[PDB]
Amino acid sequence: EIVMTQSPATLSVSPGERATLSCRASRSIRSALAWYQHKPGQAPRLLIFGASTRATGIPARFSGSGSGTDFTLTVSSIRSEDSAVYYCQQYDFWYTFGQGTKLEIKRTVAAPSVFIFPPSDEQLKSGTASVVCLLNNFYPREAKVQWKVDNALQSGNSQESVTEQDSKDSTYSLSSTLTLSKADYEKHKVYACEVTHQGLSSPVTKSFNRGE
Amino acid sequence: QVQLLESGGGVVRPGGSLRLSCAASGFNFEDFGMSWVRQAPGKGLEWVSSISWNGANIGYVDSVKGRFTISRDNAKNSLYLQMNSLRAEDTALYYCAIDWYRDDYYKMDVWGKGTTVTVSSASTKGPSVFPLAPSGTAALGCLVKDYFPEPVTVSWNSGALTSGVHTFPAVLQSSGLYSLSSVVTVPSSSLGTQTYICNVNHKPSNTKVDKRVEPK
Ligand SMILES: OC[C@H]1O[C@H](OC[C@H]2O[C@@H](O[C@@H]3[C@@H](O[C@H]4[C@H](O)[C@@H](OC[C@H]5O[C@H](O)[C@@H](O)[C@@H]5O)O[C@@H]4CO[C@H]4O[C@H](CO)[C@@H](O)[C@@H]4O[C@@H]4O[C@H](CO)[C@@H](O)[C@@H]4O)O[C@H](CO)[C@H]3O)[C@@H](O)[C@@H]2O)[C@@H](O)[C@@H](O)[C@@H]1O
Repeated sequence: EIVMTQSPATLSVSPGERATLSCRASRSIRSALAWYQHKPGQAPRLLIFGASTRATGIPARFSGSGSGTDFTLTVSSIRSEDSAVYYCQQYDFWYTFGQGTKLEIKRTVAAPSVFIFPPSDEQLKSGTASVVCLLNNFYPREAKVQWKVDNALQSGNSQESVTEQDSKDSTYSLSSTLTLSKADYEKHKVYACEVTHQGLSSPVTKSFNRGE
Repeated sequence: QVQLLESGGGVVRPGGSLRLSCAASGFNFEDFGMSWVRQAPGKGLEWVSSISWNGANIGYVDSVKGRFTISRDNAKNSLYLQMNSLRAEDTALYYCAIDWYRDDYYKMDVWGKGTTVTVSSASTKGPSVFPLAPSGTAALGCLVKDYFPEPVTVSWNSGALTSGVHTFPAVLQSSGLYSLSSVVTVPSSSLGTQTYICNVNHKPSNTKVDKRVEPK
């Protein structure tokens, strides 16, 4: 089978600049090479076919070229909406996608807005308490979250989740969920969420008192 | 509104079988070759199978030869994929797509939304939905906890509310069940005059929940 090798794996590029993506075929695919944009949550979108021909409605800032085994796609005047995974696909002999290039839009540093949510009374009826800490609209993606219960640092009882890069403002959001039994939850008063990020002067703490 | 609509996904034990279907509308289905393309969790797009417009040329990726069978019914405007001897690597979202117009030219610019195949011994469980209650800008949300399998869809005010919404990717809990949150930031002044309802749908278990999120 034909192996399609893409490079680089990842790419972080600021708006207005241009980035070049490379695709290599293990043997000649002549000109039957296509490029796809795949935004998370949507179907793949054809950008280029025939190595260098733009599909319907694709603007001129998408430029593809190549022949045989070596191909490029150059994306100029990059916009926040370009945050996506880009795939090549040979269609000379059936079809093979490359492993994809994930393009992140490098924007300016933005600090997290932090919110904490106590467990709902409804959930407490089930015997579990989920304390959720929200970090909203920050960049870059790297952020640290520490849980402190009655000034005791928590470890091993939380899980994080990060959204895909926002297509309009290029930020990320992160949730950390502290999960405790109803009994363990009801033995302590202060539940705190401490957030460290490059855009904050010192770490930020949001807390609540159980019952207030 | 050319449209491709996949259906038939679900949970099937390893070694089992499933039949996927794709209903086309808005074009001459008999004029186009069709392909199945899948995306396994945490992986890229992988072409699976193709049948030409007239059934004269049929292809499969090597790993599904002898297990999958593609077919079409032009009278029903439908494409099918019979998936036998399911493996863990078959767990994926399955898209149908046109590929060629006849034997004339590659087109491949019409795709469906995908249907999910989960290869597992585990049982289907629907989610519980709890509110994330608010306290210039306020944040509120919904906690969708303890469901299987993926995925869950969340909207706000039946899709009217979209600005400021963040639905997080699910997290696999140690219990084997998935959990996620969906949040939105809103003006504080609107907290009492505006209603906020998240709409959670988990098709595999026929769970539809509409949760009001009010200040406590
Ligand atoms: O290194 C070995 C060589 O591998 C490749 O060639 C292998 C041999 O295949 C032929 O040449 C290629 C020609 O293949 C087409 C054929 O028309 C058709 O018949 C093939 C079967 O016979 C062989 O025993 C098996 O390979 C096959 O099972 O199938 C292939 C592929 O056809 C589909 O692929 C593209 C996708 O865009 C499209 O043309 C066809 O798709 C299907 O058809 C309809 C549209 O008509 C679509 O709806 C549907 O997807 O096609 C190539 C010209 O581009 C030839 O390469 C023999 O000539 C080879 O010996 C190849 O990589 C070669 O360069 C290598 O040397």
